Amino acid sequence: GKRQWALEDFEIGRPLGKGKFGNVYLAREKQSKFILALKVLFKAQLEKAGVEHQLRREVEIQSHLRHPNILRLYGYFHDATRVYLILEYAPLGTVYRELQKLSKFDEQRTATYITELANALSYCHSKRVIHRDIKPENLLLGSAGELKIADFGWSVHAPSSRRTTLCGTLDYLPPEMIEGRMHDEKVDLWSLGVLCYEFLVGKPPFEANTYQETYKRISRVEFTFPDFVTEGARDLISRLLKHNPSQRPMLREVLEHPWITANSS
Amino acid sequence: GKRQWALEDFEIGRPLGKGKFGNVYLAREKQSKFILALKVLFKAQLEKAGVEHQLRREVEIQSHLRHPNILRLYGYFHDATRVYLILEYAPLGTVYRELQKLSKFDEQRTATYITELANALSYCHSKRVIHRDIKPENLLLGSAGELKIADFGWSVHAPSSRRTTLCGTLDYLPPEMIEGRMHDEKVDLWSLGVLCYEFLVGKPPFEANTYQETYKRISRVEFTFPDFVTEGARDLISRLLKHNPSQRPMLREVLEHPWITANSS
Amino acid sequence: GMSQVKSSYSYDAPSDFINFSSLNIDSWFEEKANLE
Amino acid sequence: GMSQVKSSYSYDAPSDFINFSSLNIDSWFEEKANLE
Ligand SMILES: COc1ccc(Nc2nc(NCCc3ccccc3F)nc(Nc3ccc4ncccc4c3)n2)cc1OC
Ligand SMILES: COc1ccc(Nc2nc(NCCc3ccccc3F)nc(Nc3ccc4ncccc4c3)n2)cc1OC
Repeated sequence: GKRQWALEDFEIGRPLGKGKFGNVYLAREKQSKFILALKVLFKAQLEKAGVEHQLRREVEIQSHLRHPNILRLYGYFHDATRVYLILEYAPLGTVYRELQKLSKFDEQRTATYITELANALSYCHSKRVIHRDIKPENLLLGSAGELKIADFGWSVHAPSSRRTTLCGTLDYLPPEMIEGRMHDEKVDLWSLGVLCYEFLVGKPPFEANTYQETYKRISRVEFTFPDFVTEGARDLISRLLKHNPSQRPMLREVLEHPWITANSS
Repeated sequence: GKRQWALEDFEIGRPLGKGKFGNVYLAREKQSKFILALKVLFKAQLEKAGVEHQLRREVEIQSHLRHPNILRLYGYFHDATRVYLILEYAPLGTVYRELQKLSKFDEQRTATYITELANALSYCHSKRVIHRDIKPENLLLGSAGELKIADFGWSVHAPSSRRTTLCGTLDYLPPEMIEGRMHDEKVDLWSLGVLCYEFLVGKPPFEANTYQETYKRISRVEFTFPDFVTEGARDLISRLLKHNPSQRPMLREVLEHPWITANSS
Repeated sequence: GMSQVKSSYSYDAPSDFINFSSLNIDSWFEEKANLE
Repeated sequence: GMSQVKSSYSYDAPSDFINFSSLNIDSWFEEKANLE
């Protein structure tokens, strides 16, 4: 075949982020002087945690996606002990960090993110891919402050049948997963509303002291709005946060939502 | 609902077998004085290894299977720290242990096992279930020395589409898994031939010093027969050990195989 | 990043006490498949 | 019993060096689905 990636192809700098199986480092490719993020995963730890299968889905899916709102995976390589992922650089860090600095986002910032993400998701869902792990942590920011979804380890190409894997993150889990039912692409829409809530409010709607309580709340769609959340915002979240997945709107309905169009830029 | 299982329902004795996440114990249910195997799995260790999903597939599948050659899962229960599986007792231990005592099996013993297992598999495959982990270790023995497959943690209900999970055990892995291709029910037939070989020979056909070498051998269907292996036996193994899954025989062809009918009892 | 969600260990599987001495349900697979 | 098989980490994914300055393949999903 052709020339293959080598660790010796990259000049490494500051660690951008720490993770359980290794870090992401600010990286430069020598020949071009091009800025990347090199994610370094240890095989021993991936196998110990039994997540290489999830690592394969990430690499195999993300790398075949092209969208200005989905963080690129240019390619991958490995040695004896580690797996390397060559990811697009996102200069403005995570959305999670932005949220932590501002406590909560205004309507304009939220609706814009929720557009950019709804576009990225619309593209995924067109390729029959479900992300399954939408959350502030998995959302990054580009040069012009554009939203980029990443962290595709729980994602899945589901072209025909529904899926059964209980996966995602505590506050963002859809009820059909909690109740042990098969799931479809409509899980991304649920977590999209939990995102929209947390964006506007500063905390997620079913947050509790125990995972047990949260699970009950999500199951029951048990949540209220603070007084500042506008009718428009209230409408959209309520629509996305339906217990019955088929009662959640299509992403096209989210993109054309009066509150989205009236605040998105 | 109705009365549910409790740890206080069982008198415990000798440990039948040790495993990574806990042991199987000889167990008696108090009210009936009925002999069981109680398998005890620790949640902390299942979650650490990221295998609860595999544990759910085992419980949900095995418990809905009924065959005299498939070890029963009468039911399950759990407390704060552990999961308990209430399994049928197999008085004559594992087939693996029998093989270790005898070094190798004669043709009569082999063909009989391979019938009993082919029947169990035939039933699974009729319910659209693939076991995916056939090996001497996962095979137990009943009162009259009947074969019982168990260990359904890698199993899967695959009613429509092929599967992608790399799983099983080193020497028994089908080549389509090694080459990273989707797989179907025909993986049970491959491992059925690797079983049949190991039964007759005492070691499996692609055995090597490294997993890397084994992988090459399986990929290449690289194996030879010792001089004592009869033409009949040679034919069946060669048929089951086809690189192309669709060239492997149906189980019905295995059950009616001249060497199987001429040696099975 | 990636994380593993805690399961509630509530399986579509028998938890009912059974009276052992003494005493149709494999259609579960056909029914679970026939879900639209 | 149950065990985890070692993977060979050979993925249907780009390992080819790329010349960054400077320079259709999302059909991969439709093609992988269209396998009989
Ligand atoms: C893609 O894989 C990962 C993605 C992000 C992170 N975590 C991270 N954490 C922080 N602060 C730490 C706060 C914090 C602390 C505890 C938990 C969450 C949390 F967010 N900053 C950043 N910045 C950036 C900036 C540009 C990037 N471009 C490309 C790729 C990554 C980039 C990460 N990333 C880690 C990952 O793998 C391990
Ligand atoms: C179903 O889950 C398990 C099944 C079998 C075992 N392992 C086991 N190992 C031994 N000797 C140990 C040799 C040995 C050593 C190292 C590796 C493999 C190996 F085989 N004897 C037995 N005997 C029996 C007898 C009747 C049974 N009836 C019902 C259920 C189990 C039964 C097990 N089992 C463990 C399991 O879970 C942890």
